[PDB]
Amino acid sequence: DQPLAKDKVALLIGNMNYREHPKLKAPLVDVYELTNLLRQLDFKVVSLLDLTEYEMRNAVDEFLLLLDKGVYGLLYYAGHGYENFGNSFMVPVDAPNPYRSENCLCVQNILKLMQEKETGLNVFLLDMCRKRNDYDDTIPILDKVTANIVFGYATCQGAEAFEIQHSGLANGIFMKFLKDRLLEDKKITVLKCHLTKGKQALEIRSSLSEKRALTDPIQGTEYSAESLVRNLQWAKAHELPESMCLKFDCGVQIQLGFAAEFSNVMIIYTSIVYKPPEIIMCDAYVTDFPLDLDIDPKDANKGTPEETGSYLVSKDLPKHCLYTRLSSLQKLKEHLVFTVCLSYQYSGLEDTVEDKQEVNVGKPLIAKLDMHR
Ligand SMILES: C[C@@]1(C(F)(F)F)CN(C(=O)Nc2cnc(-n3nccn3)c(Cl)c2)c2cnc3cc(Cl)nn3c21
Ligand SMILES: [Ca+2]
Ligand SMILES: [Ca+2]
Ligand SMILES: [Ca+2]
Ligand SMILES: [Ca+2]
Ligand SMILES: [Ca+2]
Ligand SMILES: [Ca+2]
Ligand SMILES: [Ca+2]
Repeated sequence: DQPLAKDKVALLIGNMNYREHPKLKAPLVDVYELTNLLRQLDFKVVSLLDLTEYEMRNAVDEFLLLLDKGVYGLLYYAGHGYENFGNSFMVPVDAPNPYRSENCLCVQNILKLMQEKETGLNVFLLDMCRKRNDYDDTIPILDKVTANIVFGYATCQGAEAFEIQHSGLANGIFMKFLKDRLLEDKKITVLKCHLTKGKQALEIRSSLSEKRALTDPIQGTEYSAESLVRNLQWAKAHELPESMCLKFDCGVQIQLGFAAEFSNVMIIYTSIVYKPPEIIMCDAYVTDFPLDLDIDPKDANKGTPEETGSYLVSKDLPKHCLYTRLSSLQKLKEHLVFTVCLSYQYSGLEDTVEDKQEVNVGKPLIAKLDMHR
C-alpha cells in the first residue's frame, strides 16, 4: 500500500565558531538550504547554529522525544567530527583541545536510539570535518533489522579540504542525495559539485522494509490532540516579535522589523518612516544588546544584510535599512532588551540632539524555551 508518515520532523545543526578548534564556514549555507528543502516537503524543521555540548544534547534529546511510531525523522549535522574504534563523534563549539568523548556527542548512540523507535523512516546525515590524520580504525564488528533507516556519512580530512569541497551555493552532497534518491518526482513542486583535491569519503547505508520517500504524505488528522501538541510545541519555539513603529518625542518614527534566519538567529532592521518637517536630518541605530548574545557592534547596523554575515541577501529583506544579526538566541537568560537610538538635527541648525528608547522583545525564536544553564 501507500506508505504514510505520522509526522515529519527535522533537526539540523551547524557548528562553525569553535573556540579551541579551527573555525569552519560551510555549515551555515548548507543548513539553511537543507532547511528550505525540508520545509517544502512538509517537515517541521529546527535549525541551530553553533551549539555547545549542553545545547546539543538538549536539542538532540528533545528531537528524539518526537520520534514515535510512524514518524519520519531527519537529523543533520555539519561541523567538526572525530572517530575512535568505530565510534564517531560530533564535536560542539565549546569542546576542549584535544577531543574527548565526554565532551562530544556519539553518533552510534544516536543511531541506536533512533532505531529503537518504531518510526516510519529515520534519516541521519553527518557532514564531518575530520582532523587530517584521523582515518577509520581497525575494528571488529561486535554489536538494523526492523527499523527503516538511511544513514549518510561524509568526511573530508582537514578544514582546508572541507571548505574547498563545500565551496559554492546549492551544491550540498546530502541535498543532492535527498533530491536524487529520496523525493518522488511529480508528488511535489519544489522551488556541479566537482570532486576536489584532498582525501574524502562518503558512506551511505540503508535498510528499508518498503519504499519510503521524504515526499510520502502525512496521514492527516482533523481532530488530533497529538497533532495539535506537536504543531504548537514547534510553532511556539519559532515566534518572531511583530514589527514595531517606534515614535520618538520629537515626532520621528523609526520602524523596527524582524526576520528569522535560523531557529537561533534573528535579523533585525531599522528604517526612518516619518521625519517631521521641523527636522532636516536624522539617523537611527541599535545598541545595548544582552551580553549573553555576544553581539559585535562591527557586525551591527550594517547597510546590507550580507554585511552582517547573514544568508539573507538584499532581495530577501526590506530595502534601505540598517541590519543587525542577533545570533546565539538560545543563550538568552531574561528578555531581549535593547536600545534604539535616534540622532537628529532641527531645520538649519548644526545642533545634533540625541535620543533613545529601550525596546523589550521578549524571548524570540528558540529563546522561548528558556533552557540555558
Ligand atoms: C520541540 C523542539 C522545538 F524546538 F521545536 F521546540 C525542542 N527542540 C530543541 O532543539 N530543543 C532545545 C532545547 N534546549 C536547548 N538549549 N538551548 C540552550 C540550552 N539548551 C536547545 Cl538549543 C534546543 C527540538 C529539536 N528538534 C525539533 C524538531 C521539531 Cl519539529 N521540534 N523540535 C524541537
Ligand atoms: Ca504542501
Ligand atoms: Ca560532559
Ligand atoms: Ca581514527
Ligand atoms: Ca555549499
Ligand atoms: Ca475525517
Ligand atoms: Ca531564565
Ligand atoms: Ca545636543
